[PDB]
Amino acid sequence: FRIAQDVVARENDRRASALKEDYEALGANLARRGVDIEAVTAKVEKFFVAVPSWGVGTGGTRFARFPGTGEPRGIFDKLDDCAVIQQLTRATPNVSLHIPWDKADPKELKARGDALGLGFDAMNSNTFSDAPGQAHSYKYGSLSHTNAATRAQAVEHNLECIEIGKAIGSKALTVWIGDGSNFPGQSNFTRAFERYLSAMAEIYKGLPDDWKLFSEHKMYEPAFYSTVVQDWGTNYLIAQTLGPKAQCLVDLGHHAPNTNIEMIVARLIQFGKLGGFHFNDSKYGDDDLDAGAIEPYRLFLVFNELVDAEARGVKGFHPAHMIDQSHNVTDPIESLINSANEIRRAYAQALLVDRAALSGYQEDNDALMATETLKRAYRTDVEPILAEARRRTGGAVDPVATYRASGYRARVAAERPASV
Amino acid sequence: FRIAQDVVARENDRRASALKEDYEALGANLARRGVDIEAVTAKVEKFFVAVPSWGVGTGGTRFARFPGTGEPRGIFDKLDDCAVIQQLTRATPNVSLHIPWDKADPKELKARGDALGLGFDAMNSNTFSDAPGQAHSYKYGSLSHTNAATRAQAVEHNLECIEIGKAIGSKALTVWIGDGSNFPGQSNFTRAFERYLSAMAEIYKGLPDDWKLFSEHKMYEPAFYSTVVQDWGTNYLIAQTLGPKAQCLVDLGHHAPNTNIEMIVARLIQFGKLGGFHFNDSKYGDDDLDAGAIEPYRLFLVFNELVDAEARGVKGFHPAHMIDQSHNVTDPIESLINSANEIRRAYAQALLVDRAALSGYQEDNDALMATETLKRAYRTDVEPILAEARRRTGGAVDPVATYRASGYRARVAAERP
Amino acid sequence: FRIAQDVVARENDRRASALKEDYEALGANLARRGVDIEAVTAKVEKFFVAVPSWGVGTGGTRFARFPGTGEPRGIFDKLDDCAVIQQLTRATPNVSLHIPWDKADPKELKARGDALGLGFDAMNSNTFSDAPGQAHSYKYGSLSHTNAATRAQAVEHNLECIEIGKAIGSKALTVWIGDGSNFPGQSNFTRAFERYLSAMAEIYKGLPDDWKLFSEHKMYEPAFYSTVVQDWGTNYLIAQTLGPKAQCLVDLGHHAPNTNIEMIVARLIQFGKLGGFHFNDSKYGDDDLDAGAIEPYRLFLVFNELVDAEARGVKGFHPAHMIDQSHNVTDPIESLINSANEIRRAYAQALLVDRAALSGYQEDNDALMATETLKRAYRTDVEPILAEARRRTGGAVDPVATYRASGYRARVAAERPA
Amino acid sequence: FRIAQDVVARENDRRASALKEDYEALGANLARRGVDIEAVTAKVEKFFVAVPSWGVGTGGTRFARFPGTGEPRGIFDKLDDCAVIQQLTRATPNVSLHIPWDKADPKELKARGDALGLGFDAMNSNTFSDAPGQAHSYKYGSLSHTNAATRAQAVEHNLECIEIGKAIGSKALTVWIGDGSNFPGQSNFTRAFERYLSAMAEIYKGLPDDWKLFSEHKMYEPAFYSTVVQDWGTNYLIAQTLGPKAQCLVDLGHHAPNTNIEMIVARLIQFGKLGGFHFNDSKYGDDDLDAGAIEPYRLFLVFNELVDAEARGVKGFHPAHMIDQSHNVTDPIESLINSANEIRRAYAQALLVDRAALSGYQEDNDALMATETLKRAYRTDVEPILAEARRRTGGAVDPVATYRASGYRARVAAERPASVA
Ligand SMILES: [Co+2]
Ligand SMILES: [Co+2]
Ligand SMILES: [Co+2]
Ligand SMILES: [Co+2]
Ligand SMILES: [Co+2]
Ligand SMILES: [Co+2]
Ligand SMILES: [Co+2]
Ligand SMILES: [Co+2]
Repeated sequence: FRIAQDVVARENDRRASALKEDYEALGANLARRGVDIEAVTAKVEKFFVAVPSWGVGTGGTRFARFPGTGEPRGIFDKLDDCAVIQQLTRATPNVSLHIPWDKADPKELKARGDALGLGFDAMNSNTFSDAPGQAHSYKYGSLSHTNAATRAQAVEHNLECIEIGKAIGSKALTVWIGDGSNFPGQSNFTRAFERYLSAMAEIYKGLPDDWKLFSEHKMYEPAFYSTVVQDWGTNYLIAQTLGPKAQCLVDLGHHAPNTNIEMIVARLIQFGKLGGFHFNDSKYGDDDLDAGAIEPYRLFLVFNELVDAEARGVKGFHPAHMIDQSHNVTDPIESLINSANEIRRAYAQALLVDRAALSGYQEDNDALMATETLKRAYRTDVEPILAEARRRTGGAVDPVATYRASGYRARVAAERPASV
Repeated sequence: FRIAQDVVARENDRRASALKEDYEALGANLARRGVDIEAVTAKVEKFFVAVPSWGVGTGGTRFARFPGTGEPRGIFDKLDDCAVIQQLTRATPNVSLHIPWDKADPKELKARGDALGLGFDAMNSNTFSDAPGQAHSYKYGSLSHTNAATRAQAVEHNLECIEIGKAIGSKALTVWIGDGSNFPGQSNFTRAFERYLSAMAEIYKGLPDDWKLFSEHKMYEPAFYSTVVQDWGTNYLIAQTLGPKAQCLVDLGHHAPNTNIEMIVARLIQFGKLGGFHFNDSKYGDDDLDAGAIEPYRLFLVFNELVDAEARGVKGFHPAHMIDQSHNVTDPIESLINSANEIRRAYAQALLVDRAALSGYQEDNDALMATETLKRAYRTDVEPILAEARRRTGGAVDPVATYRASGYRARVAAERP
Repeated sequence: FRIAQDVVARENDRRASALKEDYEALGANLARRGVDIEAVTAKVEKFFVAVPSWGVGTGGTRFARFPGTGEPRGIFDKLDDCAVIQQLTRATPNVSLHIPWDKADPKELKARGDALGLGFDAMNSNTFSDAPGQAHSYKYGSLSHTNAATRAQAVEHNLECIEIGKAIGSKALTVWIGDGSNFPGQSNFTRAFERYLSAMAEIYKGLPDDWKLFSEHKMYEPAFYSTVVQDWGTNYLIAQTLGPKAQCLVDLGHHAPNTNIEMIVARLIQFGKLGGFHFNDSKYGDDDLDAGAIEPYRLFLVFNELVDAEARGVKGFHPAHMIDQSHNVTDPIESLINSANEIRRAYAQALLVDRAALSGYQEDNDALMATETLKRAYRTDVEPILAEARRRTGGAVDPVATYRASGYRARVAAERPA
Repeated sequence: FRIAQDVVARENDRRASALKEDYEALGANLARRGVDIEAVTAKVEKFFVAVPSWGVGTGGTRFARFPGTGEPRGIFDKLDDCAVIQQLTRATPNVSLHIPWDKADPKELKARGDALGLGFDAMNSNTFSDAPGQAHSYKYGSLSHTNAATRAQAVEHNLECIEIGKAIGSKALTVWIGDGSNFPGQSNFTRAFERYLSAMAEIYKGLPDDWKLFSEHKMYEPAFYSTVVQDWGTNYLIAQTLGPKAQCLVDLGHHAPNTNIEMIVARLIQFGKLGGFHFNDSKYGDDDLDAGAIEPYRLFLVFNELVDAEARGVKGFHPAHMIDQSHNVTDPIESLINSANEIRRAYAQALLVDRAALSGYQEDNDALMATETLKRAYRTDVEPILAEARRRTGGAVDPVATYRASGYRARVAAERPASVA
């Protein structure tokens, strides 16, 4: 146990009385509304989101990186930190690895995961940066590079990711690349996309029968003029071209200003190409901030579309959700904990929406009551539900407060030497 | 009473039991947080926001307008409908008039106002459209038009708005114009602004000493290349140049994409030039949608700055808040009702912020706990306080439900073409 | 001759000398560049773009409309005005009609266009506004409205547009609706889209073998929260679903801030769904400003994709281009004239691009020389070519000057109601 | 000379003929327009823009940095590369230094500059990153940090930049900081700004009589929720508050999407607070791309405002312009060369605007002709002027071509060790 059980128990006991009061009060309010609080809690305690191994370390910008104390040394230190997030929130049982950053003997990775009670989610390839001893640079691209040798090298790396994933229990490969141009004319849009499609087709060949290949669109950065996989439209063309095993990943902060993101989610679902959603928040661009910290209502609206899919009876809809954030000014462990909480928060709220009433207001074009129907769900403070779900599953009523009480950061700070 | 008191009473009793349960539960939860729910309710029942006379009728776009039934025929019908908003929400006791749309015997206006239990907020001039018999067109601008005669006409119009305002009890004049250009080179940025400043100086000269002159910035529309009063920066220069009685109005949907609007509010407050906030919500441009319907957190963050100004003890801070929305696909009255409700919702939540805790987390640079401190307030469902505040002041526990149960829309539908 | 031939001739001879100088100098410069100026001029004079019948009237905003003098009373006055643009620029041979605004006797329309030297392009349906006596309001939608009867009414209207078009020579129907929602929850995104697809399928069935059905995306307005056909992504799904005769229209001002519009053009072409491009310019949203008045380089880059498509030999690629603008502060005829010119300006510069050189820098990943290769074409002032092309084809060397010299505005102003 | 004179001479001669043809053709067309080409060229050859010392090294993003060959290490390597840009374009005689990156003995800096034919422009402080051994971290801010000792350290560092600048001929300190917040509530907007203003007042006290203090606004990055000096409105408030010696810097890519930047430029000039403009181009955010590579017309429109002010010499108008870009996928030297060219290009075209005619169309509200008046100047291919200006001043007719013909990049690559072969 990364966090002492007695600490968790002690902090839970200290907040038990208030939780009892808030939960029962909420339960009665929900009951008056025709909702069984126990049914919501039961689903909430089963909602999981993958944590990125690269998120437990402090992030930075091109201007600077301000590391905190006890930064994880390698993938093993990262898994140990991810274990804390899962133990306290019980909402992140799976970790998403990034190759070559997390490269290590698959058997050891698996053994560490099992010992910590962590599983492994989608593998993530890396052809947006150069590794040492690399025959060809990705400066001008990878899978869509003009040079065939460079594209084949990118393909082999991705195939390697699949091999590592197969050995640790992963069932998917996420592909996000920086491929694009910074100047008009630098790239022939169409030829670059044709090259990308051919490369991906190669990667697709290496997928096991029960694996998925996820392509992730991004409007810009690292490319500042054009990006090959720039939006969901190109993303759809990709998945539809590759085949049944290919789907699209929607990363919240990867869209143009004012984009109606929840609509994109609904569209991809309608055409069965929503592989998953990558959570984070933003105000300006791909800020990679804590989910829900900037626009909590938008996060709720995305979940409303995810829950409606279930309500409409969409078949075989098992999206792979993951958090993809960069924590530049907070303890990474604490930010991921509260971000996972916000994600469960919005999910619980989407579960509260009176779909019956909603359908009636949509049918009658009663816009005001339709929006108020969503608001009645969203305005509901579901924290007691999230808290109780944690208590029941061995987690903490107040994750961050328990984390701080355990003095975990100080402990790892003393165990881990800062880089020189 | 636009709405029968017996209907109000009925629709309140029907929900009183549930409200009592919710209010008490919240009272206990707030007590555990060291907050007296009674103190919050007392503040909420006193929070008012002006309603735009022109928002009570159905709005439309350049593509089309789809009026509903019982549309107001003029200012008097508009006041009648505004009276419904005030009676049920008790959060909009003052109406903001727009001239010449609402031109009418000032004495008559005041009469109906008093009768309906309404007052008049800031006056709104209109030099972004031409009126009947108007000598010069405002097609190429008004207060900053290249033609002197046009500018003088614009100035005179604003002065007339002041005269009408003084007669009905208004204490401020709001000036928003579309002045700008649609092509590069069309206007000379600096000269157009110089002309605007001089005209506003004339208007300012005709201001009573207990009056204020509000200028309102907008990034674009109707001008699609440049706008004289395009942002708060230009707006500040305007207020600073004109004088102590001149301040800046901040309309939520009037800023560039991703603008940090709450920061703009803070800046203006710090330099004492925040005349008021024009509430509404948006996703794309100046959508003029129901407040909080798109980004309720942003609305709360704006109120966080408003409430912090008080906690910081800022003096003389008494901003003139007003709703400025267009209701294209809903009953204007219901939208205004829920919007005014949302504005009080954000205010109440802001009142819940533990300032001491927040202050400590900011000084120590504990970003996570600092943001969590705001969320603890924001995540609180203050609806019970809003409903109770209304109930205690003669309003409806559920305004829209009561509005619909009264059949008011059907009634005016019969009385109007 | 809507504009006296003596004026045109006079205004041309008055500038003919300077033009020969500029044209001969440019011809020399291009020659030093291995470019035959005559080849460029021959292509330019053949480039056309449809003009919107509703474009010759003064537009406005939700705040106000300031009409000028001599405002057209209807389609016939509009056609008389469109004839002016075509006579002087020789770049707008066809006019795009909008129903019910231009509803009239097909024979009348055709006879007039033939007499004015104008043809008829894509038809435009209108279910984003209510007409007198209309049985069902489009307030909450049309082709995607929740009410079956309302959708049927919208479908019937579109089919009626096809009938009108068949009688006047049109070969395409363009569908742009305001369908969407202003509030979260008001609409169920998927169900609305399904309804839309089903209605469009009914319209598709009524298409002649040689007709095309164009769907046009728009991020927002009149809908301020969500729009059924919000972007090219949804638009592609529509075109692919409907069939071979269904394609996508890209209107420049209809995208999110900072969107790379030229890429959307390349993507739709790659998959054979680029029905056409609707020209205009913008800085904030769907401003509908004169083409190239805000970002002429972007206009150029859009044409770079169009020209590259031809150069690569893309099969069956014949976009249905049209101008879609709102003129709120200028004489509508003059803006359309210069907009059409701005379009040909960008087209001509795109033609000057050394494709082999660009291709080489692209393969070598020489980003600097690649962008410079485009700039060498873009920086070139091709005004002489545009001017010469107009002169040789019966147009005006300086269109707007000739237009103002003819005193046409004052004329129609005296013949039309205030 | 970084580049051999014989190479410059040879490459100029190779293009001399075509240039004469185009220049004469343009001078003729301009003559017919009532414009004397010589009057333009004369001003163009005198238009300079400072080059950032950090601009000659390959840039990167948070995801990666892909260095090219012969990367300059240290300020001396950088000045050597900046010297190339000046020799070939003659538009970048001064270099802007960044402390602590370019920290070195002033006497040696001055000497190396004089030797290369380079002068020194505005000094640039750095409190948006941490230096080794630094007492206080700038993680949560610098000049506006809640910790007093941290602000003091920030202030002392800026004062140190002023001292270095005084020793090498600089007359200004440019201050761009990352100070802001990533989460609502993290910072108290007003208090942070009050702390910032108080700290800047201290720096202001250390300014010589003939020095200027430039503050630079940026909408976001590194801060992703709020930034203390977020826009020109806040920036104006800073300058006005600080005093006559404080002005504002406008960096093209530091504004919200669709912002009308040329208007901001006009407003600052009107109120005498436009300290300078930092050139680069962008499409999505602060992309720091090559000037004019994305929106050349916007660049011209900014210069239309500058040229107008320049003609009618306005009180307080003496801009300290500088290029501030990141070259992630091109030879930094080549990009800076073509960027400086674009800057002069817009300047030249703005110089061709018929102000009398423009003023007329503006007074009559003839929007169509007003915009066309601007376009007639913008559409003019002024390359002949730019190239003739360079040729007359010891530069190269085609700068990049000459740079490539010289083999300079290959030359420095053999002199400077890369990280790997
Ligand atoms: Co992601
Ligand atoms: Co990202
Ligand atoms: Co307003
Ligand atoms: Co507005
Ligand atoms: Co449009
Ligand atoms: Co269009
Ligand atoms: Co800068
Ligand atoms: Co920057």
